Amino acid sequence: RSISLVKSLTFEKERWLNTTKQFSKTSQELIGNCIISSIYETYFGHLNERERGDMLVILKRLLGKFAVKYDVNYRFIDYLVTLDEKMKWLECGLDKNDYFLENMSIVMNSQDAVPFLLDPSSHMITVISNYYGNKTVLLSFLEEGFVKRLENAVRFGSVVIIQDGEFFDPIISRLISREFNHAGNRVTVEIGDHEVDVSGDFKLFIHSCDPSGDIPIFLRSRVRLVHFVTNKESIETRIFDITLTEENAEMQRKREDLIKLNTEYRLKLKNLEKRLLEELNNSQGNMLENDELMVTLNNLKKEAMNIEKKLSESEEFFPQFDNLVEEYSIIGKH
Amino acid sequence: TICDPTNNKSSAMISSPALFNRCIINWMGDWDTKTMSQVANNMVDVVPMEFTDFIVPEVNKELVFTEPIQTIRDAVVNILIHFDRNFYQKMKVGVNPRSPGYFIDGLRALVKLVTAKYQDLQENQRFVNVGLEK
Amino acid sequence: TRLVRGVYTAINTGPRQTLRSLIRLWAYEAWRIFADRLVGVKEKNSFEQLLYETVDKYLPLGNISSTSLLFSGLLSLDFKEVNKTDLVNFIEERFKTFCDEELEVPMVIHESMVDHILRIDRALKQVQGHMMLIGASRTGKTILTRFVAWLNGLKIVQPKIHRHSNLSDFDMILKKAISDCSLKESRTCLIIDESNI
Amino acid sequence: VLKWIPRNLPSCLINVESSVTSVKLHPNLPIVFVATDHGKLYAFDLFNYTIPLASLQSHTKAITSMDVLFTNYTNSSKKNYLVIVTASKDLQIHVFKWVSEECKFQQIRSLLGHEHIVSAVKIWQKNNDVHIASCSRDQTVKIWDFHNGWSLKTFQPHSQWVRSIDVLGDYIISGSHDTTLRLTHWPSGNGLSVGTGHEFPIEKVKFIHFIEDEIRFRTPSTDRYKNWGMQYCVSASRDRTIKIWEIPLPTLAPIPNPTDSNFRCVLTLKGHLSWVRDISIRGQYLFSCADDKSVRCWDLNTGQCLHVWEKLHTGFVNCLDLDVDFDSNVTPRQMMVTGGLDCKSNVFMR
Amino acid sequence: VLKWIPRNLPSCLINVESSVTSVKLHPNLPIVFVATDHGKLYAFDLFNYTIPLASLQSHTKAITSMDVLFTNYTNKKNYLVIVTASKDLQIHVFKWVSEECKFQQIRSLLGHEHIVSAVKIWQKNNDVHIASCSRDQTVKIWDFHNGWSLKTFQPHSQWVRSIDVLGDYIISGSHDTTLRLTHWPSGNGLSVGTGHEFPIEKVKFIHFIEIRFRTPSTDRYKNWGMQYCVSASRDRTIKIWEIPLPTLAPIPSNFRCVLTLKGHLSWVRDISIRGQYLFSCADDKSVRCWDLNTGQCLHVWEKLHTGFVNCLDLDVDFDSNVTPRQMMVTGGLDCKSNVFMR
Ligand SMILES: Nc1ncnc2c1ncn2[C@@H]1O[C@H](COP(=O)(O)OP(=O)(O)O)[C@@H](O)[C@H]1O
Repeated sequence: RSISLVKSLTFEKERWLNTTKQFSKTSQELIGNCIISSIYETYFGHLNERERGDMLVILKRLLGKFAVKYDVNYRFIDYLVTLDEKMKWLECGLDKNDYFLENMSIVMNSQDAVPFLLDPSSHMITVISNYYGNKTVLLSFLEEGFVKRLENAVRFGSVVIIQDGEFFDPIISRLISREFNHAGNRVTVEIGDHEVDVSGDFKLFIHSCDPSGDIPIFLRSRVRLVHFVTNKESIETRIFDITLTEENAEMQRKREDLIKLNTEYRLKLKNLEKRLLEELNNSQGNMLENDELMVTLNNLKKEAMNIEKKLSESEEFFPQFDNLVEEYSIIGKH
Repeated sequence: TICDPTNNKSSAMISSPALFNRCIINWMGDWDTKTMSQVANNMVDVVPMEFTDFIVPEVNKELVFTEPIQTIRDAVVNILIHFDRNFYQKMKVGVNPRSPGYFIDGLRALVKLVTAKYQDLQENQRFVNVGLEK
Repeated sequence: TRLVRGVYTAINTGPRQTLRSLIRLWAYEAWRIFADRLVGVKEKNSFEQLLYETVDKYLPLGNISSTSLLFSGLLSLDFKEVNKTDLVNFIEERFKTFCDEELEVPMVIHESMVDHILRIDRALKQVQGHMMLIGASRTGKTILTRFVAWLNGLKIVQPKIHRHSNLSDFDMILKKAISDCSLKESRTCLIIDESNI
Repeated sequence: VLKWIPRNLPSCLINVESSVTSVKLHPNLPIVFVATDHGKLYAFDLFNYTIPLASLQSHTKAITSMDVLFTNYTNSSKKNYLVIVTASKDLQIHVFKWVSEECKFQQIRSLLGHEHIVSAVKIWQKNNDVHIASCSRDQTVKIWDFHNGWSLKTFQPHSQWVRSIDVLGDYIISGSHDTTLRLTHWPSGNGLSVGTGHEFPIEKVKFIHFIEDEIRFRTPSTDRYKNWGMQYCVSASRDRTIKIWEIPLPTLAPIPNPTDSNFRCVLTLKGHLSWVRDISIRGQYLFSCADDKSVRCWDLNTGQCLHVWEKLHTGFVNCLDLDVDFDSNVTPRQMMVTGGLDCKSNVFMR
Repeated sequence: VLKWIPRNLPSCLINVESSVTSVKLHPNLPIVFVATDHGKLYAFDLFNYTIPLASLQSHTKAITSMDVLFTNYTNKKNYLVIVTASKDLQIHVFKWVSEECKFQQIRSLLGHEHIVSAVKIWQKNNDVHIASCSRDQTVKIWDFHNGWSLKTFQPHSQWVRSIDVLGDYIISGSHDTTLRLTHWPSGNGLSVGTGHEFPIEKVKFIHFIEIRFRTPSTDRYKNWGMQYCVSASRDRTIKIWEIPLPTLAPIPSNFRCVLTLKGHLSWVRDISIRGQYLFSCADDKSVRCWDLNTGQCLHVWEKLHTGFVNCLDLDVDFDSNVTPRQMMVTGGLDCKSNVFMR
């Protein structure tokens, strides 16, 4: 029993040994990666791709001058975004573009500042509504009855999106600044003409679909402005998807199914590896002494082999779709 | 309280003699590099940054907004001030007052992120050690 | 004229004076009267050089830079110079009390804030004292003003100007503040932001 | 005995883990009780103070005030015990027994009913009746029965919230976040008089109790005031000032006097450089402290400083306690305790 | 106050997750810090000792030692510094914030190439230093404020298991049977000694206080500041040594054993001196108390731990900034810390 399990776990031994040897490099590069990520969230919300590239060049130069190491292969998405976030966001209707994904992570990790979303297509209204599913309120600065409905949303804790953000009403200023009275065991906010209990589950978004609008200084300086606009690759992806669904729908379905199933397989295998290390960690004794642990790790290895086998077998068909994609790059470019 | 002294209404508020000859004009302006340095020194004081080797960079005095660089924190503060300055310079915001909002928000975010990721680093390494030992 | 009156108050409500302290007070009030309106750093440097030259010409003292002259009535009974460290500690404690009682704002205290709080206090201790704060957003104008008004026991009035409102509401707000200042003897600090015009 | 003034130096320095919110001397034993800002209550021996006798985490937020009473219920023939009452920012008051044979804090019960932080709590006893009164940031003053553990009386003496109360017989005198004192008859809950004259919120208010001896402000001036039981009171505020007030006399529940509804400030004390945080009268002397790292000993006969403890603490001085010289059941010991911001308390003895 | 011996039973028992490798008593508050073999550091309140005040995962391997100093700045607020050295080749320096019951990391000291076996922290004027030694046979000195090394020296051919600091001197006890006195700010070795049969587990200066071995016998030693030290090893024996006087860096001269204490059945794991009494513990599951004047065992705590006692803590009696509280702490393999109060 013991020899068989350790022989099976030799793979994890090798991976673990490599990880602990890379620990030194991993710790050296942590501060630089954190600096890059914090700057990227703080400054790049309202920049295009080229501007982000330029600013990352400047920041890497500053990191070099002041002797702070960083991952030369740093990527914002890979560093901060995990599989669960990617899958849920795409399932809610998010575009597959890297630019939209980066902006999505930025707006979802705005824990302290009210996010202000510029989306000319009002796609993010749909995405956010699908994400929260229900208990989502759509108000507008441009309609009557705004104050009362916002008061109720505050009191009960619904997720509010206020449309037409260019018509910002300072009557809700205390929400933007988050200047609350911590009244003993309660937290309240002064809005309109009186004090309203903040449930604590209340979340606020401001949305505008009018680019180059007018955001006053008070709101502009206190919100995390994120632009959700299309680019080359989004247009080309949509054009190809239309081309493929019109020309050959069966390959469309097979491609989508393969992609979804492989991503789920990857997530399952990752979580299984995590469980293996946690189970071996909390042994309460030697592995031989704990026979239940031995059985558990054997079963986990069996599951891992099955998952990896399924992914490896399914992947063999995806180059067919690669060639099918290359067939229509002409339409994409033009 | 005036934020943009070049706006039409704010310019009227400043040049109107009814207000000019009675009020004390206090030019708050914006934060200079020394104020930014002090705020940063307060903010990153609680971040566990000193967990790696650090070699003091060789930089000119005009590139240092702090005391001479000895620690990683000094380098981080200088990097952040320089990046904010370069952001405003390259974004070309004219002669508008340099709002410190970006600097403040980035500092808070950096504190939170470094805390979380350092915790993850230590826990992962501990689990790996235990597995190999077992 | 303002400078004259400034000097008077410092002598009238201050401790026993020496010639050194007298000249330092004169320089402090010169900073408050003439230099607070200057914008660029070069102009401030030129003003400091001008103070040194003027003193040497007429009043032949230590360092009299803008941040070397911290006259305050917050830490003592008379109006006198104070130690930077003591004032920082006092401001931090009083600001924690202010957060507990009025509004929690997690802002960092630094030297520029100490200079600005002292000059704002000076302004709000004058008869018919009025001040206009010009600077970037989120630099601490409104909250610092509120904190000073709280220290001096003034009622803080912020007109609730919002969309779908007009001069009738603004007139009503001003009328209420005026009536309370007169008939109720309510010491009032009325904060008017440019966005409320 | 009552002529005693503390020495210029503490008899002992007692260290705690954070800011001291209040202190009280044990009325009979050489024990001091200290409540801090993290919800913790401590008991220290004054001869072996290097290790606490006991501690208890009772609340979860800062303790805002503590009062203590040693019961005197002779008729029942029951075991009399020290009751320690604390109130916190958790909108609660906790009532404990001091078990001297074990040196522990034994919780007796808890009192609920406030909507905000409690700013003061007081406990007093009649022949066989013990009451607990409190005032809080919800603007109400509430009196509970100690034994029964539920509210007896409620009233709202101020439009702003109440910061300090003191109780003498069947009256409560309350200072508030407003600048006005109010005197109310607590059994019926009818306000009687108000005292204006302060510029900033009130930190403390206390009755001035008569002494059987002569003292300027501790003796009645007429037969009416003598029979009433009160002539003066003292308050201190954030305007760096302590005022001695002459109490108006209602028509004797008492009837508000249409022409004598105002307090008369008879003496003003100045000399502190900051907010006055505590006051206490012993003999002819008024002892007080401020947010200026200092304590002062005032001569009540002339209204002057007699002695000053400068830089007694490295931070603000938060609390003083002396014994009661107007109660036959309390020995006026040569003891003083001061506690303050610097995570320290100083005990002056002999 | 000093003439105090703990009772037979502890006032408080504290259980932790695994074996206790080091324990230190908070110099001014009733708080005990416990560093275990899994890289974790706990802070317990002695009156609320079931759930720890704080629980920190600081290292990834076992903690081998730690030391504590409460700062005394002459200008700048004072606070408690905790120095923790582990098998990860790292020394982490933390600030204890009593206001939040948390370990706020100040920094880390790197540079040793093997397991760090001991640390010491002391202060001069407003300067704070950290000395340490490790299995790489090197003894290193860091400046607290700067965060990098100050001095380096090697006193032994075998690696140093423990050190102690007095004035500007260090006695280092080797993995060999020998012990060596070196001058701290130069690295100049001053004296050597042997007498043990097995590696030294502990060594420390004996400080003069107002006792047989705690006063200078000559004005030369009074001027020097030290005359005696104590050490113990795996030969089950505790040895009290006279320190020879150099040509007063000082120029070199052997340690002379002046009194031998015996009685343990196993390896000596801790030395601690309080006034007239020497407290120690061994790998025989016992703690014991000898008289420092006569060299006899006065009291024995048998079966205090079901495993081997790893460490003791008693207050300093040779510092004006330390209150000699009647409180002693013991900690050992069996996941237990026994605290004796009054
Ligand atoms: N010294 C400071 N430290 C941290 N944050 C600051 C500081 N000064 C200003 N801020 C930020 O600016 C805001 C407070 O300034 P405020 O008085 O609101 O400026 P204004 O109202 O004039 O825009 C808060 O959002 C705060 O985080």
